[PDB]
Order: sequence, then structure tokens, then C-alpha cells
Amino acid sequence: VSPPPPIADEPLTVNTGIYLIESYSLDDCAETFKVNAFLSLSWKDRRLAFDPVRSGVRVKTYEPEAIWIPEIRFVNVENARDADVVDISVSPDGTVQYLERFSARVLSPLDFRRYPFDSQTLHIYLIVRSVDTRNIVLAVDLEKVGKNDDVFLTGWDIESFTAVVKPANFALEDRLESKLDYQLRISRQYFSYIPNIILPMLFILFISWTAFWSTSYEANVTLVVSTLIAHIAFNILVETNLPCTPYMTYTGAIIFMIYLFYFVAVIEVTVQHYLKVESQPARAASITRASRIAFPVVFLLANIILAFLFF
Amino acid sequence: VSPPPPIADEPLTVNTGIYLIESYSLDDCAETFKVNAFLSLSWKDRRLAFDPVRSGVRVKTYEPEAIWIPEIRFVNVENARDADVVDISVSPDGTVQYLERFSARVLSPLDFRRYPFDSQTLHIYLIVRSVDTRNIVLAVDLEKVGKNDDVFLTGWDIESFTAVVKPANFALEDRLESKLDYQLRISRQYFSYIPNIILPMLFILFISWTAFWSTSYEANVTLVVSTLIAHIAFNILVETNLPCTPYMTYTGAIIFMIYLFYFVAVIEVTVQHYLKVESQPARAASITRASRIAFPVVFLLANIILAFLFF
Amino acid sequence: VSPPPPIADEPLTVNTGIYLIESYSLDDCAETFKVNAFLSLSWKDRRLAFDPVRSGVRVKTYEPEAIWIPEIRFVNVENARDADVVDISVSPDGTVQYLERFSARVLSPLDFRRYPFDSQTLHIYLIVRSVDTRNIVLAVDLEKVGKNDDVFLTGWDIESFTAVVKPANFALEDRLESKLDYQLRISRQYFSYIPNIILPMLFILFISWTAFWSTSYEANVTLVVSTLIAHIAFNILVETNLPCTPYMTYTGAIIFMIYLFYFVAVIEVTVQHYLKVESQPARAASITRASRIAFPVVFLLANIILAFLFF
Amino acid sequence: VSPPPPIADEPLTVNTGIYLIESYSLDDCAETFKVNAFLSLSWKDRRLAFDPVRSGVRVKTYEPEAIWIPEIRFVNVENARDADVVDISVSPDGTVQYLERFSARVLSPLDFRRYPFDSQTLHIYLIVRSVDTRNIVLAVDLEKVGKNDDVFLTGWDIESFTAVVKPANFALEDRLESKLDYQLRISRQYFSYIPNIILPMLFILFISWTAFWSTSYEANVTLVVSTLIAHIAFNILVETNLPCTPYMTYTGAIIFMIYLFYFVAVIEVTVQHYLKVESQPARAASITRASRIAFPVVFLLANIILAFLFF
Amino acid sequence: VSPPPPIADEPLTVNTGIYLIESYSLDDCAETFKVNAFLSLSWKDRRLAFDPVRSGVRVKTYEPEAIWIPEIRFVNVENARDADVVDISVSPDGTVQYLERFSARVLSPLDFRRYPFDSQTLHIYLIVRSVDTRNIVLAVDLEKVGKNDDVFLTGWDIESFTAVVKPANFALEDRLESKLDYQLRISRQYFSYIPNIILPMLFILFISWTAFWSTSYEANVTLVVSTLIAHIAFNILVETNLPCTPYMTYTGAIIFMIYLFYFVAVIEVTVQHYLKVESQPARAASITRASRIAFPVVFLLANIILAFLFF
Ligand SMILES: [Cl-]
Ligand SMILES: [Cl-]
Ligand SMILES: [Cl-]
Ligand SMILES: [Cl-]
Ligand SMILES: [Cl-]
Repeated sequence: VSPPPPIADEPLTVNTGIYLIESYSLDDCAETFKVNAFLSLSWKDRRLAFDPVRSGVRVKTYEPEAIWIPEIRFVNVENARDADVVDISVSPDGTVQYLERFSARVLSPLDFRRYPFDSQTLHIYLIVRSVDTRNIVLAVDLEKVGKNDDVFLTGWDIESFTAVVKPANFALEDRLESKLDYQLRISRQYFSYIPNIILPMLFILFISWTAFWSTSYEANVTLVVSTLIAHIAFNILVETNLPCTPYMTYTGAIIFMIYLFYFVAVIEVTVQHYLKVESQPARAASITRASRIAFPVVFLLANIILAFLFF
Repeated sequence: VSPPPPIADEPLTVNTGIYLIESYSLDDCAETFKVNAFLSLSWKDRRLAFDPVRSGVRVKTYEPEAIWIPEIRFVNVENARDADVVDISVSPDGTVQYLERFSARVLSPLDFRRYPFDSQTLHIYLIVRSVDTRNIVLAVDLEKVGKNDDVFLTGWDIESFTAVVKPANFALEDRLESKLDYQLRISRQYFSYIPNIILPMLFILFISWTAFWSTSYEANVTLVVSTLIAHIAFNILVETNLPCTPYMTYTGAIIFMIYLFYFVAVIEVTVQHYLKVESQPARAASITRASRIAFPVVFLLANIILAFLFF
Repeated sequence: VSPPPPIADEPLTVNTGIYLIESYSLDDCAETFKVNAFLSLSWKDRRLAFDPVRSGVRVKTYEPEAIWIPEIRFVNVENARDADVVDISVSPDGTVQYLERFSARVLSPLDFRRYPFDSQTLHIYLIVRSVDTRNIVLAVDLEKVGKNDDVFLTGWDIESFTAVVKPANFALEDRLESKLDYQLRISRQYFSYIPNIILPMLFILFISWTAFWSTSYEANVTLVVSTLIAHIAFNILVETNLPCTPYMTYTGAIIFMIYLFYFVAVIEVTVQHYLKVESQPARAASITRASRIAFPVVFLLANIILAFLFF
Repeated sequence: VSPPPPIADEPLTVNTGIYLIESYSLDDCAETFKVNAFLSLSWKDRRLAFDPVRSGVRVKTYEPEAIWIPEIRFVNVENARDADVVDISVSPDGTVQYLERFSARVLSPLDFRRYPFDSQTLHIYLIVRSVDTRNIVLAVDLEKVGKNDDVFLTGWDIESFTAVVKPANFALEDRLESKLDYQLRISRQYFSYIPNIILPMLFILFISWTAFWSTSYEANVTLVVSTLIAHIAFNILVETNLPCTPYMTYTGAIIFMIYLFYFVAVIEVTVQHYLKVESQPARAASITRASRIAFPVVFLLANIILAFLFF
Repeated sequence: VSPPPPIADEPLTVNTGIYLIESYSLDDCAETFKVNAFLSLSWKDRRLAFDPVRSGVRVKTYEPEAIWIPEIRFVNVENARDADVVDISVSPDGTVQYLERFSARVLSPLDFRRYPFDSQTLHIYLIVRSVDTRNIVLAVDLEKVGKNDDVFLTGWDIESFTAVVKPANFALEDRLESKLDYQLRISRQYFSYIPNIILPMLFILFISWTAFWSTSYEANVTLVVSTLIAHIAFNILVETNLPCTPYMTYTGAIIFMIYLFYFVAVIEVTVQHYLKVESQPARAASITRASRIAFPVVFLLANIILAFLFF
């Protein structure tokens, strides 16, 4: 079959609608999310019009093979969506009402810089390539754009499911293409992060600061180096909870700073020992006494600078 | 083919039944479980009515392509189920008895707050979208709802397989949808958790408490800090056994508390040393002597409080 | 097509045979294994009988679509098997010789209680659902049940591939079902376990026992606690080699006991130190001297008890 | 259908063009990447020529089955691409404008020697096997070779998507094969590697150098050995970040050198102690004093040498 | 279609060839390797013979559906190969020249005993099952057996791609089967193994040996135990590089021996301390002095013995 012919020289409008049934498998590393939804399509084909009085039925139901259907594809999918045509409905004027249920793995880039206080906009881009006989343009029927109340993505608050009504019409491979941006807005449930990541990580670092109320070089070497091991071990433990970003994140910056602090605490411990050994105990004692306040203060400050620097 | 026509204006009743053959791959992280079951369907399609005497046969057998079959889908599946029609049997009144064997990856949210003493209700939601000519309504034939005795989910006790008889009939995208809730009830086999997770984790903590019968600051630093490392390594070891919950679980609150205890034990060890060093050995000794009882008591109390809050 | 009609009132006998070509992907955690095998089927359909003289042929070859074929399925598969009909052959009496090559992922429960001295019986359950016109019964042709010599499952000795001749005939959803139990017997190759798991684990534990020839509390704390870390580190290293059982295994009991031993060794080390410190060195010395024999003896006794309980 | 016949003795030219829609799953270990793109094909088939006046059409649209289409394959794919013919258009002269959307997993060797300062050229090799009647030759239409602006590969800067215009025409299995090299140029985003990999790794090594301002053999053994553990623990933490190269990398050579440094630091610590114990404290002190400069200077010198060898 | 009829009573010869296009995904654990190649087939079908003169063609080209093609399968594949018929060409005598491009996941057992100095022979077994009318026998056309020069398997040197010309003709499921052994010979690239695995592992063990130049029991306990932890940590670190063998490998024998050495070093350290403490310092000193030579010598000797036993 060929596309419906234009009355004048106008493009064909395909009214689209996505209704989210299920959201699952948000892969932080792959930057992909699996989605199960309805895709509704509507357009006028006058070749399929009929006088309801002459005809035999109000609405004529067709098989996909029987009539012309626009080839709608998704831009940001790994492979083509798995679709199952639920219904095709032709009214007396030739207004086609298409409906399919599809599942797809959608590639949408993620920004982990504010982890775990991040929010994401997941995109589903609808596209239609224009044909030889006439141009095809996508449109949004907002009555057919929604999401099931039960839609969930463990660890996230599902904010909204909307579409940018104005399509992106552009040329590609010598033909017009009309694109639609459907947006799923999600924000992370950051609470567990405090008792799970930050708090135990801070306790380890705080244990290293006890070296400031000790003069035993052996006990101090043990405190600093053994906590450093505990820190790395704890990091190994929480690897999984942190996302795949091969770029600097807020949490990643706190963590880097904590590594610097272990190194500085070693310097202090080393300095204090050398001074004592090299018969300068008054300096050694004044440095250790200062560090007791200097360490928490410089830490707490650098964290406000970090927080501010990120938010 | 079109749906069977109504005699008056009545909806079509599709009598459903699911019989569980196999239950497998319960993914605590994905919140998905895989299923292999029979799906039985029964409706009346008078266009198929026959005379047993002319036909010879008491029951007619058809291929799925030959007759109209209702489009039943599952709401909470990853992709459409893999189905194989086992049998289609038409009696002369036009009553169709459909049967298929299907496998599906079902998405059902899980609540790990009580892990490992958690129980779950797994849902399989059956759905049918009504058509232009007539409304379709789902029903439950309880004689056809069951599960194979051999059905297992390693680590769980399979309690029951039932269906909420009353369907959820509602409107969606300008058409009626009739939904059925099939429930698989499971409860976790928590025993192994004691010798596997808790007991070795408690022994490590108890070793740290021996610092309360020691005055050697070096030996105490080694006890606390090395046990803390042992705890983190033990935690990495049991990572897998613990579920994916990005929220606070019961097992999780105990693990957080154990981290707090290591920090408090460090404070004590540090305090006791400073007092001794700052010529106050009587206080140092009274604090250590108190700690011996304080630590187990406060621990035992806080664990009772936790259990109470979670259960 | 309909099933062949009964001469009297007899059920139809389908003679089955499975010949294992390949066995791969034994997943200890999923309790699943993948299989590539031939499935042979045999029955008599007198409607297919021919006079070889008129036909000029001794044997007629058919396409699966052309004739009636019994619907054989497997009970314990994740999804339906991938099959390719190799041959369909008909002899003048109406005897059908069916053959297909199939691959399938089979779910079979495993018992890890005796690991690594465990043996497993893998099950492949063949099934046929009876029809309205006649009952269908499965049978085993043992000449037709075999396995390729090259069939392997790394880490296991493939003992036998057989079938329990007597089918399990039972009623399900108001129809007869004839089931066949095909068994693949495997026994674990436990040798590598000694140099890979037990021996290094025992050496670490034996190092902690040297604390019984030392009076240095600091050296003893280091011996017991550092070996405990080494043990946990070693467990982590061997995680993979140990299976997924969420229940107590033989190796699992030994490992738990080894954790108890580290705790007891700490108690001793702590006790010996307190007694010394609290001016009772004779008791401290007698406890340490006893421990030297008590520890290996109680260990060796407890292991004999465990072995006995498990075997 | 047979290929279009030659007017003289000329080969058939198939003008190709790949337009990258999506790029995902760059697997550093597998040396594979996934791609979603348009494949455009152009050729003149005079048998398809038509008079637009008689036909009433300016352009004829065909189904792939209806006309002859060249069999284009990709050399370096895991399995054959998943393709969906978007459009086939014929103009009155017999020009065929083919277009398909395809997804494919591409195998392209990677060179990790300069990690994380490495750049890669990804290859997608297009191929056509010539037929009995005429030779088929591939060509590149550069206007039709592009990539979507949104194309990303997390951790990489996507430099260019081009094709080596000159095809590689060669004989294989007694027939001509015309090959096209499509190149996707990528360069690694190395910044995060400094705060993530190198800096914490260098701090650990620097802590070991403090043993050169200490005479306590016990404190020194703790410094060197505990940092060695921390280093190994740190590598385990960053295993994932480093690529799969089973050959020597730049990062890899630095890491090996750091292991040598821990060994040398042990020798020093051991030597200094033996001399001190064997009543030669002046030598012990001069060795330690030298080490303070020798260690950083030699490390710095060797890194300069390494950088030079790799760049 | 039926197979070509025999002139006398002779079997049909199918001349085979495999030309390796791609070699990828060699999975050491699964013992599977992925292949992408051409499969060439040639056989005589006199029903297809023609006179070039009254036909006008030198060669006739057919569609797979038009003529009879032998059903060639692979024995050791997980699922059936993905094939795409490239060309079918009949010469005047009736000789068919078939060609397809296929990809397949081949199961071939691997022997890791000599790792990393191990070589492997990967098998691709071609098979044809004989038919009712005539027997089918496989043959090797060596002109059509090859591999692309660019064929690679990261970490291996691709030695050769050959076929054992003489087929293995045998009976299976009451019918003749003709098998062909195609061999891909690979040998491992063992270089980084030295700087990556062995060298850092030997440095850790050498650090432990420093305890033979020390009399401090505390320093010695720290040296032996902390290096033991570092060793285990290093193992956890190199797990990935070592293959899946659940049997004793060459590298694995060295590793086991290294565990024994840590245990022996502990015994020495313990013995030396007891003797000193029990007023026998001359024996303690002579044992430690001996150990200094005994340890490296016994190590170097048993390594020579092991190498000899494995090679
Ligand atoms: Cl799509
Ligand atoms: Cl479904
Ligand atoms: Cl099956
Ligand atoms: Cl391809
Ligand atoms: Cl195959």
C-alpha cells in the first residue's frame, strides 16, 4: 500500500500517544532503561472512508497487513521495539485509530555529578521518515499520554511522564524526519546513603584523628595506616552502590578528599615523630595540638566548599 | 476474525485459570521472577456451533489461526510471554476451551525491610482490552487455578497460589480493561542466616570488646582497628547474601549499629589512654570497668529495640 | 489433524528416546543446566498405512504439518525447547519414526549438603497431555536412550544417562498426563578442593594456634586477629568455588566451626593475659599449656563428628 | 532475480553510506561495540527503468523481495546485523535508492598500551561478493556518511565518523570481494583517572617512604607491609577501571614499578636494621639518609623514562 | 525435494570447506568460542545438468527453496548456527556450488594444566545424517579450507586452521552419520604473566624471608602474617587472569607451594622464639641462619621439580 494522498500539498499528521504500563531495569552503567507501554497512532486516510448508512458497521476493524500504517520508529533504542498490535479502528471519515503494546530497551544518557542527590530526565524519541508522495509530521494527543500509577523504578521517585508537543522536524538522508521527545522524570531516593556510605566512611576517618592524642609513633602508624586499609576495604564494599560514572561526582570528590586526609595525617604523624626524635618536643606537641582542631575544621570547611561547588 | 457477536448487549466473559508448573529465577535485585505455567481460557463463540450428529464428533479441535481468540496479556511482564497452544476444544454450543503453556519474566515489587524474616506476595496481573463491537470481561475458574507440588524457589517456602476472583474493570485510553490479580505467596527460609551472617559478625564485634580487659594502648588499637577491618572484610564476604534494597532493612540497621559500636570502642580506647597519660588512672580504670558491662548491655538493649521497631 | 483412532479402547503409546549430544552450563546457583539432544518419537497411525507395491516406495517421508504428531513437552524447562525436526518416516503399517534435534535449559534441584563429595541426579521430565478422542501414554525405548561419549560437565564425572521406564500417569485440569523421568547422574571431582580450599584454610587456623607458645599479648593479638583477617580474605578468594546453597553444607559447617575457633583462641589469649596481669601466672601458664593439645584435639574430634553426621 | 546486465564489461557500482544513529556497549575486554545506524545503498538497474508518462508515477516503490538487491554484509560482526528496510525507491532511469536501519555488534581490535591517554579507531568493514554474471564494486558517498550529534560512548570523546573511499578489491574462494573501511575515531577522557587511580596510588607509595625518617624496625615493617596491603587492596578496588589488555600497558608498567618499590623499601628497612643490630649504625644511618633522596629521584627518573618509551 | 538418485548404489559425496572470517569470544570458563565463517558445500545432482548451448548460460543460479540441499549441522554447537546463503551455482554437469556465511558458539573442552604456557586445539565438528533413499558422506576440499589473515583471539597466537580429511562414518539413531573434524590451533601469549602475576607474588614471599635476619618475635609475626594477608589479597586481585579449571594447573601448584612456605616460615618464626625463650639461643640462631639459605634453595629446587613434572 501507498500513503494516503494529500487533498492540496499538506503533510500527513500522525497523532501519537505513549501510555507507560511498566518501567524496569534502569542500568546506571549502560545508561539504559527498559520500558513496557502502549503506542497510540492516529491519522486520516480518505481511501478508508465509508458512508455508515450504506456500509454495514459504524467502525471498520482492520488487520495491519490490510491497510497503510506509518512506519514509526524510536531513535534511542538498542534494537527495534517488540510490538503487538492491540487494535486498528477506522471511523466513517477514514480516521485510523491504531494501538500497539510494545517493550523496548531505551538508551538515555545519565548525569551522576550530584549523586546521590541527582535527578534524571529519561528520553524516548519518536520518529517518522517522510515518503516520496507526501511528508509525514508527528503530533501529540495529550489525552493518550500517561502512565500507570503502579509504575516504579526502585531507588527513584517517578516525578512525571510528558511529551514536548512541538516536534523536531529536520532533514536526514535526503528526506524529512519528524521527531517527538517523550520525557520520564525521576529523582533519586538518597536516604539510605547516609547510614550506608557516608557515616561509616566518616567514622573510619575520625578514628585516624585519634593519632592527635597520642605520642606513640607505633600506635599512630597503626591508627593511620590500618584506617587507610579499612577505608579502601569499605570503598570496595560500597563500589556497587556508587554509579558507573568515569567522571568526577560529588561523592567521588568527598572520597578523593578523604584519601588526601589520610596522606596529610601520615605527614603529621611522621613530622611529630621526627621533631621529637630530633630533640624538638615543643614543636612536635604544638603541631599535634593544632591538628586536633585543624583536621576537623579544614575537613568541615572543604566539604562546604565542595557542597556549594556542586549545588 | 472479529469477536463473537452479542445476542443482546452483554459483555463477553473469558473464564481464566493459571496452573503453575515451574517457579524459578527470583531476582531480589531486579524484583522479577520467572514462571512456567498453563493458561486456560474459556468463552462462547456461537459462530463455531456444530451438530455432533452431522460432524460425527462430540468436540471439534481447531488451530489458533482458524478461530477468534481473546487477546489476553499480562500487565507486569518484561516482554510478552512465550506461549505454546496445547489445545483448542469446541463443544457444540460453541463453548471454546483454550489451553496454552507459557513462560514469562514477571515484575513484582518486593519489600526487604524485614530481611531475612520477610514474606512476599508475587503478582501476575491478567488483562483484556475490550473491542469496538463488544466488551470483554475476565472471570476466575477456581477448578483451573493451582500449582504443581514440586514448585520451588530455593531459599523460600511456597505458601499459596490463588486469584482474587473479582476482576478490576476500569477505563483506559477510551476503552474498558478487565484485570485479574493472581497471587503467589512466599516466605523466606531464614535459618542459614544465623551461622552464615550474624554469628561470625557478632564474634568479630565480641573480640573488639576484649580491649576492656587491657591497658596496653598498642594492643587495644590493634584489637579495635583490626576487628573493624575484619568486620568490613566479612561484610564484603556476605554482600551477595544481603538483598538489593536501596532503603533501610532490619539486617541493615544491625550492620549500621555494629559500625557505630566500633567507633564508640575506639573513643573508649582513646579516652582511657588520654586519662592514663594525663595522670588520671583511676578514671581511666573506672571507664574501662564500666564499658565491660555497658557495651554488651547497650548492644543487647538496642537490638531488642530494633527488633521491636521492625516487628 | 486429529489423533489416530483406537482399534478397541486402548491408549496411544508414544515410544520415546533422548540421546544427549552436548551438556553445558551447569549453574550451581540457578540449579539449571543446558542440554543439546535428539528426541526420538514413535507411534502407529493406521490412517497412514500404505501398500508398498502401488506406492512404489518402501518408506514415505512427511513434513510435520502434513501428519498428526503428539505434542510432547518438557516439564522442568525455563522456556519451550528449540527444536529442529531432523526426520519423519512412515512404513507400510502406518508406523511413524519421528526425530528432532533440540536445545533446552533444564531446571533440576540440587543438594549441596555433601559438597565437595556430592553426587547429583539431573532430571528431564517428558510429558504428553491426552486428548478428547484418546488417551496418550509415553514409553521408553532404552536402545534409543544414550549419550555421546564426548559429553562433559567440567568438575564432574558423568556417570549415566537413563530413564525410569514406568511413566507417571496422572490427571491434571480434567485430562490424563503421562510423564517420563530421564536421569543424568553426575558425581563431583573433589580432588582440587584439598590444595585449593581446605589445606590453605587449615594452615591459617594452625598459625593462630602458635599463640599457645607465646606470652606476648601484643604478638598474640596480632596472631589471632591477623589470621582471622587472612581467613576472611581467603574465604572471599574461594567464594566462587563454594556453591549457592542457602542451607547448611558439610564445607559450610567446617567453615562456621573455624570462625568459632578464632573466637575461642581470642578468649584464651584474653584469659591468659588477664590472669598474668592479675598476678595469677600459674593458671595463665596451665591454660596455655592445655590449649596446645585441647585446640587440635577438640578440632579433630569435632571434624570426625561432622563427617559422621554428613556421611 | 539475477543482477542487472553490463552495458559493456563494467562492474556494478554500489554507492554506500552509513549514518550512525546510536553507539553503545564499548566492551574494552571483548574488543566489541554495538551500533545502530542507517545503511544506504545506490545502484542503477535498467531493467527497472520506466516511462513516467505512461506509468503516471514519478517514482516507483518496491518490496525487497520484488527486485534484485546486492547482498551487502559486514566482515567484523558477531552475528549478521538486524535490519529493517526503511525504503526502496526507483526513478524512471532504473536508479535504486535503498535504505535500511540496522543494529550490529562489531568486533574491532583495541590498543591499550597508552591507557588512559589512548585513542582508538573503530572499524566497520562493508563487503560485497561478486556474482557469476558480473562483478560488484562498493563506493562511498561521503554526503551520506555521518553520525547523529547525540552519539556518545561514556568515557570517550567521539572525534569522527568517516570511510576510506578507496575500496579493498580482492579475490576470495575464487570470486571478487569489494571491501569498505568505515572508521569511528574515539579518544579517552583521561581526567578522572588522576583523582581516581594515580593520586591515591601515589599517596600509598609515599607513606612507605616515611620509613626513611624512622629507626623503629617494628614501625618500619608496619609502614612498608601495611602500605603494600593497602596498595593491593586499592588495585582490587580499581580493577574494573583498568582495561583487559593481556600485554604491558603504560599504567600497567607504573603499577609493576610500584610493586618493585615496595620490595626495595623492604630491603632498605631490612638492611638498615641488620647493620644497626650488627653494630654498624653509621652505615645504617647513611643508607637511610640516602634513601630519602634516592627513592623519589629514582621513581621520578624512571617515570620520565616510562612516559618517554610509551609516548 | 528428494535427494539426487544414485547411478548405481554409491553414497553422495558432499565436499565441504570452512573459511574463518572472525574468531571471537573465547570463554575460558564456559569452554566455548564464537566463530564467524563461510561454509562451502559441493555435490552432484544430475537432475540439474544442462547443455550450455540450448540454455545460453555457462552457470545456473538457484534459490535454496528451488533445489535439494544437504542438511549439514555442527555437533558441538550450543544452538544451531545463524546462516545466510550467499550463493548457489550449478555447472553444466550438474555440480552444485553452495556457499553460506554463518556464526556459531562452539563448545570445545580446554586443558589449562600448563597455564600460561598452554596450547589448545579447538574443534568444529561437521555432520550429515544420511537419508532413506541414499547415504551421504562428507569430504574436504582443501582449496576451500582457510582463514582471514586478520583473525585474532586476544591473548593467543592463532597457529593454524585445518581439517582431518578422513571423515568419521558411524551409525546413530538407526541411520549413517558422516563427521568432519575442523581444527583451530591456538597457543597462549604468556608475557605480561611475569610482571602481572608471578613477580609481585614472589616479592611478597621474599619480604616474608626477611624474618630470617630478625630476632624480634613481634616484628617477625608482623612480617609473616601481614605478607600472608598481602599474598591472599594479591590472589583475590589476580583471580580473573587465572582460568576456570577446577583442577590442578602449573601456576596453581606454585600458588599452593607459596601457601605451604608461609606456613613453614611461621613454624620457623615460632620455633626460633620458643628456643630463645626456653634458654637455648644457640639453636634458635643456627636454625634462623640455616633458613636464610634453606628457604630460597628448597623453593628454587621444588620450582625446578614442578616445571619438570608439568613440562
Ligand atoms: Cl522501534
Ligand atoms: Cl503477555
Ligand atoms: Cl519443551
Ligand atoms: Cl551483516
Ligand atoms: Cl548447526
